[PDB]
Amino acid sequence: ATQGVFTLPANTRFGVTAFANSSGTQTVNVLVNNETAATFSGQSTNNAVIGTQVLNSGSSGKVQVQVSVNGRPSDLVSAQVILTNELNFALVGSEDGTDNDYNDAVVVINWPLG
Amino acid sequence: ATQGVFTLPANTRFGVTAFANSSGTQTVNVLVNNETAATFSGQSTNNAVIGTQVLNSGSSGKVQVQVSVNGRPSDLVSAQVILTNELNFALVGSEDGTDNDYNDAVVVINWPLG
Amino acid sequence: ATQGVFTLPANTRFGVTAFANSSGTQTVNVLVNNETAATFSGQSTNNAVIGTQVLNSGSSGKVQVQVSVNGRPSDLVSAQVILTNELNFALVGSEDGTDNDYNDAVVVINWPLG
Amino acid sequence: ATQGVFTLPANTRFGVTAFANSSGTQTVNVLVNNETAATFSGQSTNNAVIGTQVLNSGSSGKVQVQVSVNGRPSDLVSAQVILTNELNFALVGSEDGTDNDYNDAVVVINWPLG
Ligand SMILES: C[C@@H]1O[C@@H](O)[C@@H](O)[C@H](O)[C@@H]1O
Ligand SMILES: C[C@@H]1O[C@@H](O)[C@@H](O)[C@H](O)[C@@H]1O
Ligand SMILES: C[C@@H]1O[C@@H](O)[C@@H](O)[C@H](O)[C@@H]1O
Ligand SMILES: C[C@@H]1O[C@@H](O)[C@@H](O)[C@H](O)[C@@H]1O
Ligand SMILES: [Ca+2]
Ligand SMILES: [Ca+2]
Ligand SMILES: [Ca+2]
Ligand SMILES: [Ca+2]
Ligand SMILES: [Ca+2]
Ligand SMILES: [Ca+2]
Ligand SMILES: [Ca+2]
Ligand SMILES: [Ca+2]
Repeated sequence: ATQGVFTLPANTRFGVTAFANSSGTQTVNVLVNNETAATFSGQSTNNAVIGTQVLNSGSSGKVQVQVSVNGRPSDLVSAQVILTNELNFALVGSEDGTDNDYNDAVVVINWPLG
Repeated sequence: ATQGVFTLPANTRFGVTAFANSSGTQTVNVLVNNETAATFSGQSTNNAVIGTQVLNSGSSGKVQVQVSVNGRPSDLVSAQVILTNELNFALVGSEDGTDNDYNDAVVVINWPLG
Repeated sequence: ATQGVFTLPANTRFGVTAFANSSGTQTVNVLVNNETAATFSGQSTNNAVIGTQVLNSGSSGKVQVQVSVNGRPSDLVSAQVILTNELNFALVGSEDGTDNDYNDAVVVINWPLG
Repeated sequence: ATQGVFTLPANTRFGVTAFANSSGTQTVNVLVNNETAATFSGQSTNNAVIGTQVLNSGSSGKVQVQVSVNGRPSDLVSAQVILTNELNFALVGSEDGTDNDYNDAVVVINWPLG
């Protein structure tokens, strides 16, 4: 199944934050309406924040997260959760190796803001 | 129901990260086994990452998030989600006012790390 | 925070299914647009299905689950989860007593159908 | 990532319930410790409950959901959610065709019971 793709309400600000947990340098690309809107890159085995940004979901509301390590695409796992019918989280884990911890880059998208 | 309380794996590192979306200054406390282990604070209406920290869940694994604004506890909402039977997120929203957006402080706990 | 209230896409059919795990008879009301659209009742300590139906979210998309036992509303917990950006679950637990298992009536809403 | 595999607490009763939404007859097998413990089959485009049963997670706690149509495995998507640190749902969708509604068989596992 496709992972790392989310439909947000149109024309809405959202937060995106990425964390790293791997020996490999993580590259996280965030695409809005199929065009790169943010790219984060860093290396940590201690959950360091490697980027945070506020983006607009645009007319389509389509947001996609991709993760790679030195050009090799990581396998993704994702879901969306909504609390009290108001607070949205789109969550992504990724695996760059063999241990299947899926934390090598972790990406959290949240909306609405403000 | 009780909200903002999670049973983590014992003795395990976790990340805790807080975001602010309110006119009021947020104060987020993270309790491990009922003692304060981290405190974050800030004021943003654009999802500022007012704190992020790596903590250990301790012998009991009990982790609790509390949020206050203007010296008054915020109402909390929370859930935990597990992806691919391994990757965990404990999610908290909080409301300091009347609009019930529940994003005034948002807290994400993630494990495993490394 | 309010629980058991979900905004579905408008005019979209959904499944609703209730399970019982309690000494007491559970009465589950499912509201669409703030009117009762279905009512299920039964008693089980073995997770019996006490009702299942297809309903339409209608023009507002507003769906609410209420649970009563022994003449009083049960305390509710809920969340929505979306898998592969396609499959939606709105999930409700409820507590009629003191043990806080929150399974006394469990309600699962899923969409889309067909 | 692997989907449809969950680790439950050992020696614990859980509910498993399957719904169908497809022109094809769905076959759902629920494995506990790698042995089939329940099987449901049926065709519906109206979210019929093609089966619901109480199982025991046994010594291993390992529960796997498999979905097929006439022996051809469907593609799975899954996650687990925990409400109020107590109430657990393991969720599975499946896709037997090309439209990616992922509702062709939907399986919900819930615990605790009673
Ligand atoms: C230090 C290790 O680095 C890579 O091998 C990751 O895939 C592992 O999960 C671990 O983080
Ligand atoms: C700017 C406003 O500040 C407080 O009133 C919050 O409770 C509102 O949600 C909004 O963020
Ligand atoms: C058999 C018992 O019945 C009621 O007391 C429920 O609140 C309990 O959770 C348990 O199901
Ligand atoms: C009626 C159709 O039957 C199969 O083609 C399913 O894959 C479709 O999702 C739809 O349910
Ligand atoms: Ca890894
Ligand atoms: Ca890792
Ligand atoms: Ca607010
Ligand atoms: Ca706010
Ligand atoms: Ca109870
Ligand atoms: Ca009960
Ligand atoms: Ca399908
Ligand atoms: Ca279908």
